Amino acid sequence: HALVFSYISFALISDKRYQKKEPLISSVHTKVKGIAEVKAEILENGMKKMVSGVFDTADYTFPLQGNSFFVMTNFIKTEGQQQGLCPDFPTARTICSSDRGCKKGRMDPQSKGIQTGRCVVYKERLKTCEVSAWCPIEEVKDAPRPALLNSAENFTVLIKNNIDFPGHNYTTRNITCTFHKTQNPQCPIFRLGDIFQETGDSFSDVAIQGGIMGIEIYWDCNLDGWFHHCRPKYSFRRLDDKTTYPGYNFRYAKYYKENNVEKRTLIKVFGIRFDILVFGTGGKFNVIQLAVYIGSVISYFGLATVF
Amino acid sequence: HALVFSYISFALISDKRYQKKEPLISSVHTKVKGIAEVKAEILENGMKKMVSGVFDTADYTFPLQGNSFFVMTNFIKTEGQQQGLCPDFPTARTICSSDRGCKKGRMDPQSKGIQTGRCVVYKERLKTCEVSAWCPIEEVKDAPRPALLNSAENFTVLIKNNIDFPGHNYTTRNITCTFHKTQNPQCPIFRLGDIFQETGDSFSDVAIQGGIMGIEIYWDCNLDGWFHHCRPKYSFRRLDDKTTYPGYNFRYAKYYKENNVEKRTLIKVFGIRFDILVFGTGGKFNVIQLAVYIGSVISYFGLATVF
Amino acid sequence: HALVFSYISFALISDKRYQKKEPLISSVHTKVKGIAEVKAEILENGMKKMVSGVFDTADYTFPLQGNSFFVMTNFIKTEGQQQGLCPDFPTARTICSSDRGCKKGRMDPQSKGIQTGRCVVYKERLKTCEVSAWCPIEEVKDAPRPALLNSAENFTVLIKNNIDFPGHNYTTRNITCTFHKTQNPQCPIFRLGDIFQETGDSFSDVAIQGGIMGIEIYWDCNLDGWFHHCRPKYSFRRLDDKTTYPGYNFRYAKYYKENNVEKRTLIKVFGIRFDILVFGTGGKFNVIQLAVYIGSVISYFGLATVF
Ligand SMILES: *[C@@H]1O[C@H](CO)[C@@H](O[C@@H]2O[C@H](CO)[C@@H](O)[C@H](O)[C@H]2NC(C)=O)[C@H](O)[C@H]1NC(C)=O
Ligand SMILES: *[C@@H]1O[C@H](CO)[C@@H](O[C@@H]2O[C@H](CO)[C@@H](O)[C@H](O)[C@H]2NC(C)=O)[C@H](O)[C@H]1NC(C)=O
Ligand SMILES: *[C@@H]1O[C@H](CO)[C@@H](O[C@@H]2O[C@H](CO)[C@@H](O)[C@H](O)[C@H]2NC(C)=O)[C@H](O)[C@H]1NC(C)=O
Ligand SMILES: C[C@@H](N/C(=N/c1cccc2ncccc12)NC#N)c1ccccc1
Ligand SMILES: C[C@@H](N/C(=N/c1cccc2ncccc12)NC#N)c1ccccc1
Ligand SMILES: C[C@@H](N/C(=N/c1cccc2ncccc12)NC#N)c1ccccc1
Repeated sequence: HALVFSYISFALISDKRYQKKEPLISSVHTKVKGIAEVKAEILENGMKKMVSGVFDTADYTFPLQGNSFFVMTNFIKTEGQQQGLCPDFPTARTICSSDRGCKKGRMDPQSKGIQTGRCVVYKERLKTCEVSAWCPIEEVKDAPRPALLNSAENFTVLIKNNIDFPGHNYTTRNITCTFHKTQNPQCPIFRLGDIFQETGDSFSDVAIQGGIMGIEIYWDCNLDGWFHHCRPKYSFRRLDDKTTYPGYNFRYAKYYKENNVEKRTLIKVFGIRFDILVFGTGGKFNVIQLAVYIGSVISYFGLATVF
Repeated sequence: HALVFSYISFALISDKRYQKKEPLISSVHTKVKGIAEVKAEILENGMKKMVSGVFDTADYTFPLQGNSFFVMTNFIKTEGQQQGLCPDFPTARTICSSDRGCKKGRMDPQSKGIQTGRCVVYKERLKTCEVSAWCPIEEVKDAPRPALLNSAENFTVLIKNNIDFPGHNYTTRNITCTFHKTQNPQCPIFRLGDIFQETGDSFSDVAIQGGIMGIEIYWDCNLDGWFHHCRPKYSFRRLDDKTTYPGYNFRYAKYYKENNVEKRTLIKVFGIRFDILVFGTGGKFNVIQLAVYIGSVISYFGLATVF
Repeated sequence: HALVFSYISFALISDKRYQKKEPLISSVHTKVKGIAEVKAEILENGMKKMVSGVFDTADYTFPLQGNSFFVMTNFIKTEGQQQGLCPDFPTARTICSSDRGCKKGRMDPQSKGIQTGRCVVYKERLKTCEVSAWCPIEEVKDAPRPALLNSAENFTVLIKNNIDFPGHNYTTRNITCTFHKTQNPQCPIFRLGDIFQETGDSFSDVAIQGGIMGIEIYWDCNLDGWFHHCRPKYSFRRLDDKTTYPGYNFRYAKYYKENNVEKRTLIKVFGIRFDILVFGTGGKFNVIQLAVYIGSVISYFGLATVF
C-alpha cells in the first residue's frame, strides 16, 4: 500500500504530469560569417582552366528560407549557353550509331534537350543525338576532388532564436566566441567543422558532393515556480543519406544579353543546407492535471491494498 | 462486468493507448526532373510575337524553401522597362476624361505608378493618367489560353524525406519508376499529372492561371515490438481555392544596363507551388500509460458490476 | 458529494475534455500590395549622390518562403565591385601603422578580404591593410536617418490561409478593406502601420535598421455539433530584439559583365521579415475521452463522500 503510493509519487514527479505541457513557437534568424578564397585550376571542355578569386558572404549563401539556410561548398560553371541545336554530351544512352539511330521529337529524362532525330558528330567521329536546347550542353563531370570552398568549415554562423508560447504569454531570446560542447556551450556562433565533428562526418569529403545538415534544439522547460529550468539544448544530426543523386546540388542560371543575343549561364551548385529545428516542451502546473493523476492513482492504491 | 472488461481491452487495443505517442521531425529534399519546350505565338502590345525555345530544369523551378517547391506553368514577359513618366495602361479606373481629371501625387493600389496629375494620351485620343514608374507599364492581359508549359504535367519530381524522433533515437530515410496508387506505391518519383488525377483537378486548366498543390504524408507508426508498422502513407489534396487573384503568380524582375542606361525586365509568373507536409505519430509502449489506462478502466468495471 | 460532481462537470465543460484535440495543418499564400517612391540624396564614398525613382512590387519583396515573406525598408548600394587588390575600409582593426603592421594571408571576420601583408594608403596618408577581394570594399556606413522606403507602412498585404485536419476530413479557406481590431476584423488585407501599431513599435524607427515581425493566428475551434465555433483569431507580436547586428539585413549581389570584365554589385539590404504562424486546436467529441474523464472523476467523488 505505502510502496504503491511512494512509487506513484516518484513516477509522477519523474514524468512531471502535474505541469501542463505545451509546444513552442519559434522564429529563427541566421547570419553567415566568414569568407573563402578559391585558387584552383581544373580543365573544362577539354581545355585546362584556372580559377582564382575570393567569395564574399553574399556569394556563397542565400537568405534564410523556412528556418533553414544553404551554404555552397563546390560548383561547376558553364558559360555561354544559348538556345539552339547541338549534339548531346556523350553518355551511355546519348551516343547514336547511325543517323536514324535516335528518335525524333524525343527527350530523355537525364538529357536536357529534345532530340530532333539527327545523328551528329560531337567530336572526332563520335556521334550523339542532335538535341534542341541550351547549347552547348553542360558536360557530365564529377565534382572536383578538392572542394573549391575549402575554407567553408572555418566559417562561423550566428543563430538567433526567439521562443513564444501562447499559454505562457512570454518571449525568450537566445562577445565573439565559438560554441563548444563543454567549454563554451552558450556561444551562439558555430564553426561548421565543429558541427561535422559533432556528427562525425568529414567536412572535406562531404563538401565535394554536397550535403544536408540540420541543427536540432531541444527545450526541457518547466513553468513551475519551484524548479524553473529553461535552457536551450543543442543537438546535432546529419540529415543527408551519406551512402548515396546524393548530397545537395541544383542548377542555377544567370541570363545576360551579349551582342544583341540572348544568353544564359548554367551553374551546377553543390553545397550543404542547414535546417534549424526547434522542439520544446512547456509545463505550467495545473490543478486539473494533478487532480486527474491523483484520481487515477487512487484506484491503483486501493487495488494494491485489496491484493 | 465481463463485457465491460472485454470492451475496455478492445477499445484500448483499437486506440493503442499503451504505446507512447510523439510527433515526427522531418527534413525534405526535392529534385525536379523533366524539361518542356514552348513554341507558341501570342500578340504583345498590339503586335504579334512568336515565342520558341526549351526551358531547362533551372529555368522553371527554384530551390526548395520551407519544405516546398514551386514550378512555373505560364508567364507574361515585359521587356525594356525603365524608370520614367508614361501614361498608365487603360483600365476602368485609369482613364482620364480631362487634364485635371486625375489627382496629382496619387497612386492607386492596382496601379503600379504614382500619378503626376496630367491627363495624357496612351494611343489615339485615349487618355489615361500620367504616371511615374517603370515605363512602359505592363499591359493588363489574361493568362494565355494554352498554358505555355504544356509539358509540365509529364514532369517527374523526386522527394526524399528523412524522419527523426527524439525519444526513438533513430532516423528513417524514405530504379526509375512513377508512383502509382496501387501498382507502384513505393516509387518516390511522382508525375504531376498523376497528382492532379489523384485530386481530380485538370492540370491543363490550372496551369493557365496557376495553383498551389501540396503533398501530404501520414505516418501511422508504432514502436511496439509485436506489431511494428512504419510505412509512409501518401495522400494528396489541393490547397488552392479553385473557385477564385486566384492561382499562384508573382512579379519577378531582372535588371540589366543597356547603352549606359539602367533597365529592368518585369515578368509575371504563374505556376503551381507544392507544399510537402509531413505528419506522423510515434508509439513506444510505456508502463505508466498502461497503468493509467487500467486505473481508469477499473472504476468503470466496478461501476458496471454495481449497476 | 454533490458539489464535487457539479465542480467536476463545470471543470470538464470549461476545459472541453470530451472533445478530441488535434493540431491544424495550414498552407499560406501571401501577395504584397502597394508601391513606394524614393527621392532622397545621400553622400556615398565622399561624394554627394541623389537617388530618385519608384519601386514596383517585385522590387521590394520576394516570393513566400517557409510561410513567411520579407519586405525591404532601407538599403545601401555599392556599384562597380570587381575582384582585385585594394586597401580595406578604415576601421578600428583595419588601419595599419607600418608596412609590416598587418599579417600576410590573414582575413579578419568583420573584414571581407584576405590581407596580403602590405600596408597601403586608402586616402591621404591613412594606411590600411592591403586586401584581396571585391574592390573597392563597401564602406562601413550606418543606415540612412530617413528610411528610404518611407511609404512601406502604407502598403497592404493579402494573406490567404488554407486549413486542413486529418481527422476532420475538411479544408477551410480564410472587397478592398483594411483589417481593424474592432471595426473590421474580417478583412484579410493588413496595413503594416496597423500591425506595428498593434505591437506598439514605431515603423519609421524600425525601417532604418530593419526588423523581423510575425503574424500569429490562433484557432479555438471545436467540432462539437452543439457549440460549433471556428473563427481565425489574429494576434500580433514582434520577434525582433528591439534593444539590439540587430534588425534584418543581408548582402545581395547582382553580377554583370562590362567591357569584357567580370563585375559585381553588392547591396546591403535592411528590411522587415514577416513570419506567418498558424496554431490551432481541433475538438471532435469522442466517447472514449468522456468515458475516461468520468472514470477519473468517479474516484474523486467517492473519496469526497468518504471524507
Ligand atoms: C582553417 O583554419 C586553420 C587554422 O585555425 C588552418 O590551419 C592552418 O593552415 C595553414 C595552411 O593554409 C598551415 O600553414 C597552418 O599550419 C595551419 N594551422 C593549423 C593550426 O591548422 C586551415 O588551413 C584553415 N582551413 C582553410 C580551408 O582555410
Ligand atoms: C506527355 O506524354 C504523352 C505520352 O506519354 C504525350 O502524348 C502524345 O502526344 C503526341 C503529341 O505531342 C501524340 O502524337 C501521341 O499520340 C500522344 N501519345 C499518348 C500515348 O498520349 C503528351 O503529348 C505529352 N504532353 C506534353 C505536354 O508534352
Ligand atoms: C501614408 O498615407 C498618409 C495618408 O493616408 C499620408 O499622409 C499625408 O502625407 C502628406 C505628405 O506626403 C500630407 O500632405 C498629408 O496631410 C497627410 N495626410 C494624412 C491624413 O496623414 C502619408 O504621408 C503616407 N506616408 C507615406 C510614407 O507615403
Ligand atoms: C549567388 C550565387 N553565387 C555566385 N557566386 C559566384 C561569384 C563569382 C563567380 C562565380 N563562379 C562560379 C560560381 C559562382 C560564382 N554566382 C551566381 N549566380 C549562388 C550562391 C549559392 C548557390 C547558388 C547561387
Ligand atoms: C529563373 C526564372 N526563369 C526564367 N526562365 C526563362 C528563360 C528564358 C526566357 C524566359 N522568358 C520569359 C520567362 C522566363 C524565361 N527567367 C527569369 N528570370 C524564374 C522561374 C520561375 C519563377 C520565376 C522566375
Ligand atoms: C529584387 C531586389 N530589389 C532590387 N530593387 C532595386 C531596383 C532598382 C534600383 C535599386 N537600387 C538599390 C537597391 C535596390 C534597387 N534590386 C536588386 N537586386 C531585392 C529586394 C529585396 C531584398 C533584396 C533584393
